[PDB]
Amino acid sequence: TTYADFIASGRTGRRNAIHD
Amino acid sequence: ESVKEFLAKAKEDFLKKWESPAQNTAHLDQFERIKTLGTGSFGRVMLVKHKETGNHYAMKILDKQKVVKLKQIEHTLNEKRILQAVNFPFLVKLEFSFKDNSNLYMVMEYVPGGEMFSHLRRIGRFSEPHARFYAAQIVLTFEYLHSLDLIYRDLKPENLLIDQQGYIQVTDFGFAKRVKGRTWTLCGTPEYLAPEIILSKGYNKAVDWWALGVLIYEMAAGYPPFFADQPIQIYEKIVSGKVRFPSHFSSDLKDLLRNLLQVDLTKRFGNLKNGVNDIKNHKWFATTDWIAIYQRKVEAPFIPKFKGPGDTSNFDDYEEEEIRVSINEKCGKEFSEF
Ligand SMILES: CCc1c(C(=O)NNC(=O)[C@@H](O)c2cc(F)cc(F)c2)ccc(O)c1C
Repeated sequence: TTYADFIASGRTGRRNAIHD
Repeated sequence: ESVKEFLAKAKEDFLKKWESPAQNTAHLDQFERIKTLGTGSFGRVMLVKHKETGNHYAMKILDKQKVVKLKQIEHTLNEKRILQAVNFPFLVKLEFSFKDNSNLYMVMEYVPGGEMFSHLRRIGRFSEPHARFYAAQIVLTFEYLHSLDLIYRDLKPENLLIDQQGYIQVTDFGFAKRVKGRTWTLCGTPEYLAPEIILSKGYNKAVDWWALGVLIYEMAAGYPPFFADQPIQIYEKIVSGKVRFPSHFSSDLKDLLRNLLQVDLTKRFGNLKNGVNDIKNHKWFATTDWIAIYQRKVEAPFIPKFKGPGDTSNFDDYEEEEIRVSINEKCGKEFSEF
């Protein structure tokens, strides 16, 4: 499921801003 | 329209403060350090207690040398100049600001309820009415900000705090800018970037309306519309011109999101002739009383657990590091107006 694919990704934590 | 007149008076107050900013309104020793609430590459946010009032505040401390290294001088000056001049129910208030030999300090109101981010991830997803309640607050906040010629540029659940009434308080004006024309800085969070930002084009306040589409999708789905393991993969999904919706999304929600997550700038809601009224008058918001939302008269879906004025259970734990103040003034000229 899309939920399962998101939960198994490396981007479920707090997301940093891009500066460059 | 009384919204048009509310905005007229709001711009009058903003312009006076924008033109003559408040500076040096407190000093470090007036505050007692309690705990680290958050960290960043050039600074940290500390829970502090004001000695003269007993009030708790979130003190953002920025290392001037680290701000200079990361080329965030102008962004930091924008952040402070804007914060001291704005006034809106859904914005975290700047209470005091000052600087010393090493750092810049922005003493903000403390919101113990934590970030929407933590509640959203734990619960999975918000119901459409719950999402709608939060989104309506962002709609009113952007209408307010944009009317002052301000672009926010950092919308995400991480930057939305939940107060003790269950209402949003927007934090992090690090990328906020007062601009009348188009602007070009590549800044923001990968999942939330509009295609015109990725493609190095000049852009305007329409990027905030695209970010609202990303926020509403993420609140209602539990995951962002575009996601991957690496940012380039996210960018390729954003620019592709394709979005898939969970089957549980109502037809009204999908219609609103197709109009916000619009790659074409002449077709994006919030950017048309009717402006913000295309969003406010959409079918998905038919149940929203815009004036009651502004007045904080609507019952909030969720009230965070209150366990004291200075309790921190809604925040992760961080290593407690020294706040070093050098005997020599650093980067004086760069931050002269702060
Ligand atoms: C802890 C969350 C928080 C913030 C917050 O942290 N807002 N975020 C920011 O400023 C970020 O820009 C930021 C973060 C950082 F830890 C270092 C930086 F340098 C910048 C502000 C007011 C508050 O009542 C609360 C509870």
